[PDB]
Amino acid sequence: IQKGSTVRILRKESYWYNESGTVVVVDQSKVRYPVLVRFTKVNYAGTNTNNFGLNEVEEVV
Amino acid sequence: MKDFLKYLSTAPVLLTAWLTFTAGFVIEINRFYPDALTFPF
Amino acid sequence: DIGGLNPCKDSEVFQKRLAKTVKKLENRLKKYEEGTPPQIAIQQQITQTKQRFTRYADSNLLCGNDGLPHLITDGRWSHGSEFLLPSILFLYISGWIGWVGRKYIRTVGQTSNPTEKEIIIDVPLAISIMTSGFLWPFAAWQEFLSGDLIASDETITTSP
Amino acid sequence: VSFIKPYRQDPFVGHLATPITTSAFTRAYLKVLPAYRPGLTPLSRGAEIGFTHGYFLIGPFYTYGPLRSVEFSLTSLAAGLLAAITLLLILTVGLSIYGQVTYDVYDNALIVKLVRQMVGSERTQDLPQIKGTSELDTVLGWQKFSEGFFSGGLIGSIVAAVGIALYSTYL
Amino acid sequence: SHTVKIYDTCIGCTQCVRACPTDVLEMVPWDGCKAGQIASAPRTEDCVGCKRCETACPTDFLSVRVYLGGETTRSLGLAY
Amino acid sequence: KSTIVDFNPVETSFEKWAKPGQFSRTLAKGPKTTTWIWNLHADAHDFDIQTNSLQEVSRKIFSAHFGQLAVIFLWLSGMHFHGAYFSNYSAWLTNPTSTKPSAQIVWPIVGQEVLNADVGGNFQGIQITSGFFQLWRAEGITSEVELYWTAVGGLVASFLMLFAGWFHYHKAAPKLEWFQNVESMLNHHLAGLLGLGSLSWAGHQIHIALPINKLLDLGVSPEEIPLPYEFILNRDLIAQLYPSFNKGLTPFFTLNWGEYSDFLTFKGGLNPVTGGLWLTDTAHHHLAIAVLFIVAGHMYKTNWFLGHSIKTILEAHKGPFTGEGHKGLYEVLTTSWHAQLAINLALFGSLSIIVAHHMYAMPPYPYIAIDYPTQLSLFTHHVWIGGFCIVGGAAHGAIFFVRDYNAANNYNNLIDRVIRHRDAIISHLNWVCIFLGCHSFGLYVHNDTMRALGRSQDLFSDNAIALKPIFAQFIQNLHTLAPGSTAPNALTTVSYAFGGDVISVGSKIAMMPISLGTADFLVHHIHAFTIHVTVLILLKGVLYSRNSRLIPDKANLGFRFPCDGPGRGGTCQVSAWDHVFLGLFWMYNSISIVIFHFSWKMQSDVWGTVSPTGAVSHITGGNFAQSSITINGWLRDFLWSQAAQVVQSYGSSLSAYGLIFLGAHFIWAFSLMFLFSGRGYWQELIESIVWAHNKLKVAPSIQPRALSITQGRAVGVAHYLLGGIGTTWAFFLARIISV
Amino acid sequence: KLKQSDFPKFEGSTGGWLSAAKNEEKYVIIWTSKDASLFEMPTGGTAKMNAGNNVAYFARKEQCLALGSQLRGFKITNYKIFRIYPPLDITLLHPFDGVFPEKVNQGRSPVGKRDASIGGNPNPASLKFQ
Ligand code: CLA
Ligand code: CLA
Ligand code: CLA
Ligand code: CLA
Ligand SMILES: CC1=C(C/C=C(\C)CCC[C@H](C)CCC[C@H](C)CCCC(C)C)C(=O)c2ccccc2C1=O
Ligand code: SF4
Ligand code: SF4
Ligand code: SF4
Repeated sequence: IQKGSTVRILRKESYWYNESGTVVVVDQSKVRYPVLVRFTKVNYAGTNTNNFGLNEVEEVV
Repeated sequence: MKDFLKYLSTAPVLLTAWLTFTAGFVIEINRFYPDALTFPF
Repeated sequence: DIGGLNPCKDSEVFQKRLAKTVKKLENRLKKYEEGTPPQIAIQQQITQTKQRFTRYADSNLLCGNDGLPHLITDGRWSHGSEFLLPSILFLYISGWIGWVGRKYIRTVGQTSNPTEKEIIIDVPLAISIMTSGFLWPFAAWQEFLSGDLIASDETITTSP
Repeated sequence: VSFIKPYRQDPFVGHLATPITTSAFTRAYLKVLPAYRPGLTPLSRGAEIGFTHGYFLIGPFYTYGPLRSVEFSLTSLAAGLLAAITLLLILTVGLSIYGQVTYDVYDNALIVKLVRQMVGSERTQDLPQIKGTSELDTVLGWQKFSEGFFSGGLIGSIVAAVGIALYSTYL
Repeated sequence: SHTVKIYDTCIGCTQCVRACPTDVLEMVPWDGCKAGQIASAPRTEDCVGCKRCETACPTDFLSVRVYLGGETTRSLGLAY
Repeated sequence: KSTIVDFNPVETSFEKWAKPGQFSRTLAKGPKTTTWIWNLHADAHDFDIQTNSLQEVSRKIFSAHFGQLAVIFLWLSGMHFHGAYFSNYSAWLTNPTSTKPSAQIVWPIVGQEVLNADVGGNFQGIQITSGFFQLWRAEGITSEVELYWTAVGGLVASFLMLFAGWFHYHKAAPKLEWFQNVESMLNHHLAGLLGLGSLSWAGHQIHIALPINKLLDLGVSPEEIPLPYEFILNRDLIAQLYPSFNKGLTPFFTLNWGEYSDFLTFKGGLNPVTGGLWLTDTAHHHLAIAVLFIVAGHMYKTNWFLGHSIKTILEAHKGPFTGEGHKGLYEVLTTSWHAQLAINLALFGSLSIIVAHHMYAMPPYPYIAIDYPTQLSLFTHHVWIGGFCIVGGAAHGAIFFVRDYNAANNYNNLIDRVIRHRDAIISHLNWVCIFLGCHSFGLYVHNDTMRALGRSQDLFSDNAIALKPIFAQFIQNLHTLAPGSTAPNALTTVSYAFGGDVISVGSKIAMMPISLGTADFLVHHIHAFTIHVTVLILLKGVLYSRNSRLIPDKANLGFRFPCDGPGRGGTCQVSAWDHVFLGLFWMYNSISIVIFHFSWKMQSDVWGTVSPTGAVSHITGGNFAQSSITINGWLRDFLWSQAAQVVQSYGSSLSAYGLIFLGAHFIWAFSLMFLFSGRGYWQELIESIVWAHNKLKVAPSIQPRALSITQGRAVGVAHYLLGGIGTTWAFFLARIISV
Repeated sequence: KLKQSDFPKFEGSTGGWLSAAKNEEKYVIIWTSKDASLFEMPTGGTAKMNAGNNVAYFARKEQCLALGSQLRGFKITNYKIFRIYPPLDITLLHPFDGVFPEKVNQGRSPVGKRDASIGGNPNPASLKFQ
């Protein structure tokens, strides 16, 4: 995955679970949740972006 | 008349116009053929 | 006949109801003068009451012991104009409404600002979609066949 | 001039020095009441409070009870007296249980000094803490207060019944 | 006293700490995020349960979670 | 480049009409959830958060006032047009005591033509309870052409006010200094508006209403009554009815005002022909009011070395108990629109309630006292408006405290000292509310349980333990003795309610001494208790709007917020808005009890018919005195008994009242869904509904969200008020029109 | 006029502490101000600062912290909050390590940190009878 890639959220406790988002940036450092994904639908708190782990996102073909 | 027509395209104005038209043709059907309990055919 | 009911054309209580309503309207008519608009309105009321009662009598309508038309909605085509034909009419109209709404939602859902086009309707596109709903039974059973009617697993689910 | 100032020069207390909280009339009037009158044992305070309370408590029961009489009736007076005495008994029961669950002290104004001087490294709330230094704030003090309230209530109710009978008969 | 837990989804944006009305949360060094900081809850005895901390949380399902528990005069917000 | 106005501040364009939410910084970005739609209407008139300049807020408020006055003028024009075209006003003029006023006819669709009632005068329509016919008769309007011309003038005036609002927002908007001339504004509103309006109305009454109504009462038919302009051009048509116009204005300018006693009287009582106040008394009243208000308008210093400065008056009113006194109040009321709105709305609602009382107490219109539906409707409507306006004044006081209150500018003044001891105020008001409720309501419950136990001599009744309102009876005696003793130039008491003779017009009672007994004592103390509890809720909201022991920084959360959280044991509804919500509920309770008391007392002990020999028979028969002292009595002899007309209205011309009765019950019960439930359940149900929509690819882009907590409360209270008030509306109208 | 010279010029409000902050605990906030600014008390109304040492007593930690948050608007930062038990048992509370909790300071250990997201919490049925 990279910037601009489309991924499916696999985190169950997510307002965008099973949904598709756009990767903003994948951090190359040793952070726990490097993948930053932007969504079109705001969550219940109003935010439309979140940091996800490498195993919590699945790239769409 | 470019933004006025866009204002008329807003949800409230369009809903009011559509519901006014809808109530209008319903009321006029019930005026011209009143007391219709069953299908006319 | 069906359910112990009898046709309203032979229901004495139905004619009693008609006679009582007409008598009340005429008694009301007595307290006004000449061809004044109140008398014209009451006379129109009497005429409409008589026409409605006559139409209900000659309508294959079954009346109970209260002299009121009862609806036979078990499904028989004999009393098909009471429920079945209005049912078909409503199903057509409501399917039209739902189809045009869904088509508009899916059409402006692929534009740059989908949310803007929901409070400020694209009246040209809206008119284009709305008059295309007359084929909603055919369009629905042409999009379901192609798998374009139902989502599969992109739909979101709660934690459990 | 200003007649409202912070209480005892403390602007952070939830209180004010108004012409009612800290007026000379308020001071004297509250210092002549049995609850705060100096030189009274807790039994005496209870006795005076009970006397006054039974005296004014027999009134409403006798006047407006279920057995009233526009004339003087011994049955009405007896009913009012019994109702007042039973209400005093209920109040005494409340006083007794309140004192039972509130205090654990037999001699106050000392234990506070003892634990402020000789240390109080114990389960606290009996050695340390201790709210109030009055003799009414002890197990013994409150027990005698309740006893006095109860006895004085009986005596005052009887006295008020006698006075009511005399007023209704000889006037 | 209530229970406050911090989860490694913390991005160290400090919005929880500066929203706590009773000084329960604080920012401590960390190496699990870009900011190098994570929220901590070392003074939960002062936690009142108002949940302002998690109203300011930007992470998806929160990184600070408040579990209401036993009540205390501090946790009940009793000035009396 | 005028010194009072700014020229062409805002361009007249339709561009912003196509951008909803442009006023708000947060809503301008566009909707993302359905909460945006509701936030759009909740912030439309909150001009404080739309601009950071007091000048812009003031200009918006000024133009909004113009729009509101245009709406009011359009409404009045519609009323006059309906009177002119769809009314039986001409027939009612010739028979006021036997024709029911109707000014709305109903089209014959879906069988709704049954609503056209037999109002009389060869007319069919809905009976009118707004009293416009009596008002028009008091104005001297004797033809429907005059009503048409008044409607045309109302339309022209409405257009003029619309143009004024547009002009003063877009072409010449006044500056802040112009708005802050409170001395000049008070001078003008007191002299020009009030005094000159009273003077102009006195002139109209004297020259038009006095002669026309005198001719009408004399039996002259409206067709042979001269046109109103002829009473001005001809000094002989009015000098025959009032033989004092023959002297002209010479007695006025020669201080010989005694000559004008023909048409400027001081009589009191009611006109025996019409049952209303003497219109000569009304004209004299308006003249005196005009002079008093014109004099009162020359008080404040505006542009000369003459008059008062409100700042100097307030700053001099200090005291030992009040510290700095009124210092800073002038700055508060000249820099905060919310404080002015609070004061004006509270006094305006109180004025509306006072108007409602004085209306039925002293009927000011001809043939309005014998139109019981009109009297009941006017009283109930004005009391409802007063209660709503009072709650609004409390709400805007709380809003001022949250938003526009500056602690530095109010050091040790009255506002500061009130906040400093808010605990004492609220605790003592709590004790008073408990005392009043315990007493009033528990006396009611004691009466109920004594009656249920078969102990009739133990009640708080007149034939039992009696609570005579001696203070009110003393006042009643003082007023009935006033003419000749304390008002020596009066011929009759101000109102026959205080005592006197039974005034009947056409065998129908207009006014009659309202006896006060133990039943009135209990209901008056119920009124006091309900008013005190409403004041408690609203004052607790205002005083604790900024901080408390629970939330020391409640002002940082704003005026409108749902809570601070489930902590502290739970901090629901701590806002100040949530206090205007509960206060709205309690105002509904209080006003409902007030109007119930009025309806039952009037029907039972004032209204009715008078026999030719002088025997008075009332609508219900005096059951108020003995059966209004128990809750079962209120349930049975008032609610159950007088609800008979509403439930039996089906098939009649009052069937609309039964339908509205049922619909208002439905709406009131509907409110309880929002009042009892919470947002989380509805959000989680919307989650499954959204799942279904996504499964069918029909999920809207604007994400559907459940109504916010504050909006849920607002919807609940609005539906509750609408349902309850509509139920009482239908009940009252059907009952008082049937009988 | 007042018990101590460092008290803010407050006229006293019936919203201050009660019998609780005489036998359970009381909170004191101290700060130094350059100007005698007029500020709003967390309990009642308006008080006046001292051009120097200022000391205020409250019944809750939240009240002291609300006052401190208000002080930040006056560019006052050195405010410090203490807890006083029934006797003179003073404990510094708010600037616990001298640095505000919003700024990271070395020497702080994470308290209440779980090395997983919310979804990793154990099922309640496995946490029965412990
Ligand atoms: C117009 C598009 C549209 C379509 C195709 C559907 C379709 C559906 N809705 Mg639905 N809904 C809509 C609009 C729509 N809804 C709107 C606007 C609302 C808000 C009031 C709801 C609220 C709603 C609820 C609360 C529920 C559904 C449910 C359902 C499902 C069962 C059918 C039903 O109960 O009808 C429900 C229909 C209504 C309650 C009335 C809808 C209001 C109007 C008629 C629709 C709006 C018309 C729109 C303005 C047209 C504009 C298009 C034009 C610009 C071209 C079905 C998937 C149910 C479900 O999940 O079952 C599986 C359910 O519980 N819907
Ligand atoms: C004698 C002079 C005079 C008169 C009669 C009025 C009358 C009024 N003012 Mg006003 N005002 C005046 C002087 C005057 N003012 C001055 C000198 C100032 C500056 C300090 C203001 C500042 C002011 C503000 C800021 C506001 C008012 C408002 C109002 C209205 C209150 C609403 C009401 O009671 O409805 C009664 C309504 C009527 C009786 C309808 C007829 C009234 C018409 C419009 C005559 C108005 C007189 C007008 C000043 C003449 C100017 C004409 C122009 C060509 C120069 C009322 C129309 C409020 C309002 O509603 O705004 C519109 C409002 O917000 N005034
Ligand atoms: C002179 C009168 C007046 C004025 C100028 C204002 C002005 C204001 N009020 Mg206010 N208010 C008033 C009277 C007034 N109010 C009264 C009498 C009450 C007591 C109920 C309140 C209670 C109140 C609260 C509780 C709040 C305000 C708020 C506000 C501000 C924003 C208003 C807004 O955007 O609403 C826009 C308009 C609407 C949202 C309309 C809503 C529709 C209403 C609720 C239903 C009406 C139904 C109607 C009767 C028809 C029903 C019939 C049915 C059959 C359909 C604004 C400064 C709010 C604020 O934030 O202030 C800063 C706020 O929180 N006011
Ligand atoms: C019938 C229902 C009902 C009743 C009885 C009350 C009663 C009361 N409300 Mg209310 N309230 C109600 C519905 C009701 N409310 C609803 C629906 C709402 C929603 C908006 C509210 C919202 C509300 C607010 C927001 C407030 C109140 C307040 C009050 C109190 C006013 C003080 C008073 O009179 O106390 C006296 C008690 C009574 C009159 C109740 C009856 C007591 C009897 C008659 C006498 C004593 C009986 C005796 C002790 C029985 C002993 C025997 C028993 C042990 C077996 C009172 C307790 C205010 C408050 O807190 O008090 C100051 C206040 O601020 N209420
Ligand atoms: C039902 C309900 C909802 C859900 C309600 C919603 C989503 C409102 C939906 C309104 C629709 C979409 C528009 C209104 C449709 C009406 C038919 C229009 C009103 C009728 C006119 C005559 C005015 C909440 O969000 C809520 C929040 C807090 C407490 C209680 C509740 C609550 O009870
Ligand atoms: S509840 Fe949330 S906000 Fe309130 S203190 Fe505990 S953590 Fe900080
Ligand atoms: S709230 Fe979540 S994100 Fe904001 S700081 Fe505390 S932990 Fe980091
Ligand atoms: S949600 Fe309802 S309950 Fe939970 S905090 Fe906000 S208000 Fe109190």
